[PDB]
Amino acid sequence: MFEVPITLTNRKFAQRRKLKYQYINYISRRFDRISKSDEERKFWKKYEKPEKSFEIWRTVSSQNKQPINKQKMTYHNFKKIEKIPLRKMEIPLLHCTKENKLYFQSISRGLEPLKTSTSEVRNYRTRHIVTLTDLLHLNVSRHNWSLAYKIFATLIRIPGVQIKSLWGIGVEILDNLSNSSSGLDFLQWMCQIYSSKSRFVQNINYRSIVPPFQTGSRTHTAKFAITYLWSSLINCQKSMEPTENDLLQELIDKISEWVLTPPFMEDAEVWFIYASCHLLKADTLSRQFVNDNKNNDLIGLDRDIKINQVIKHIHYVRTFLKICLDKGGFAVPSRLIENQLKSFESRLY
Amino acid sequence: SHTFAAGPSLCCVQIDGKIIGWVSHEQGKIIADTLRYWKVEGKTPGLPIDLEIGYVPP
Repeated sequence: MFEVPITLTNRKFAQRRKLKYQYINYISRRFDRISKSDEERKFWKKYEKPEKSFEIWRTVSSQNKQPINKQKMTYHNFKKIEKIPLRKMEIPLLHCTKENKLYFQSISRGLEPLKTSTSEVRNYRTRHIVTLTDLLHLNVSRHNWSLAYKIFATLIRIPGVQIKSLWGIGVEILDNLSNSSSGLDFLQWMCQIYSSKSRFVQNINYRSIVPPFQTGSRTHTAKFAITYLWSSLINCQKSMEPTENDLLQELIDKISEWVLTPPFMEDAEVWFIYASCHLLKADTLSRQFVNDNKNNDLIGLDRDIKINQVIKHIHYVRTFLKICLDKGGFAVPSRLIENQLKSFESRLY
Repeated sequence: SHTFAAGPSLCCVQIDGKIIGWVSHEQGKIIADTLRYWKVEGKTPGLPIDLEIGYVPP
């Protein structure tokens, strides 16, 4: 039942997509006229590519560009547009297999296929892989840690894994695996596995990797690289302030290497997550110099070199939170962080 | 701005080539010595141990 690790047996699906598009450019062309392989690339050039996310969700409040289009659909008017594209789909419909003739005659009637293409492929290698992908998803849906990674560990040794669920079940399985590994390692191995510092979107028929859940290093954030930083700050928090340390610095220098290109380059949590790691580094230093005036009765301890190191940092953080707002970052509820930071300043006094 | 006097007849206090004020040469020496005292001390946070205090007496 679940999402499979592999390029989709490219055989009938590629010619079903010819007939689908070729009809859509034919029927649409005559809608454009009434208003007054390559076809598939032209269909996407007529509706653009998919930004770095999922569904071109964007507000729902700005432009009230009125659509009352007058329903404009008189059964009689639809069959005027349709009567000629269907006879031009029969030319290519004849050269197509008997299975693809009716598949086209089903989708051109508006029927949808209850025939999951991944419910017929009969290829040994593929065969199993569907069993393993479903096995591991039914095992994390009951938290079976000792069996879920056995299935996970075998699923990647078989030639059919594109990061895919490997990066999305390979991390939790390591959070649920109380034993060996911190999705982190696996997360940092992924980051190096798919930097994709190259800005590639659009162009060709992404039909092998179409999930904003692997890819990027162009603009479109990688979400395993954002999860690597988020899991890393949460891995820094646990049992700090409750020279072998370094981690909150390691994370300050592992974003420093970035400082925009693709990540710096693109805004948000990149900036925000960085400030948040930085804000935590300011609190720890107020604790390590907090309780009952620093530790206790005063400091005499050479004025307060430690207050100046912290005020520099508080002033720096406020710069990172501000540039993350300015550059269009909707992520941060500024009111709460500023109140927290000022009430914390009041601990440093 | 307030001294409004200038000459080798008067001590000029300058910081990094920013002339900030004037005093008597006697106060020149008083300042040089009391300043060095607050430098070796730890009580003048506006006063880093490593400030170099050029006194040139008359």
